[PDB]
Amino acid sequence: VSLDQAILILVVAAKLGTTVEEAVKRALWLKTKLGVSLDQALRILSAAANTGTTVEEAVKRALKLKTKLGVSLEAALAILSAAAQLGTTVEEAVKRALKLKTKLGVDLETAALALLTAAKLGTTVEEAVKRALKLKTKLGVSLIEALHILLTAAVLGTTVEEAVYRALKLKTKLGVSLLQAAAILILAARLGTTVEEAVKRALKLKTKLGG
Ligand code: HEM
Repeated sequence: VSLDQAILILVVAAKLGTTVEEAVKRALWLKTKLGVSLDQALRILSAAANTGTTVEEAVKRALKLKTKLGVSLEAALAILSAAAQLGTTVEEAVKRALKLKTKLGVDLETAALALLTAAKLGTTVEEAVKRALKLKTKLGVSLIEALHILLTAAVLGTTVEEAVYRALKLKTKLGVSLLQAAAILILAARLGTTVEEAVKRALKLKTKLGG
């Protein structure tokens, strides 16, 4: 596994409340039974947690949405997640996502990520997008990267500026990417532990899984 995948396995284990070995085995099971990538399997597990449904129910609803709309599995899972976080129906979340996709000129997955991030941050999606675009221009990151920083703030419970501070510090101290730094910070929060412990666990899992 890559460092990204190792971190995400641990995040989704924490989100589902399973053991780490159980998360790994669920991800490989989804790969085999559905023919999806590891990343897609992890997105399925994450969306199951985001929506409070069983993995089976999340897959059923995602495949239905993906087919009805003709969108990516990734986009469908993000929309399901946004609907649950917003406390609304899938149809309502789709309407919001299509509006945003049109206004910004982004793809549906990005729009859904923005809706999810804003709901978790406790802000309107216009305010979240404004802050993300400020990060994009000032830091030279992508919109997707900026939204993950907002998501980090949302999970950690800090201002965006503070999440930026912490992620850039980790980036420089560890030589990781910005997305890796965000994800480690999220992991440490979801584990109730130090960043040092989170990093240690990600590296040990990666070694246990082959390096
Ligand atoms: C650049 C392309 C990427 C895209 C389009 C993308 C998309 C997404 C989307 C749609 C979500 C929300 C869905 C969910 O909660 O299940 C998400 C959440 C997240 N992503 Fe990404 N992502 C990308 C890269 C990465 C990378 C490289 C990492 C790690 C190194 C990462 C780590 C995370 C984490 C930790 C979450 C939050 C999970 C949680 O709730 O704790 N993402 N991403």
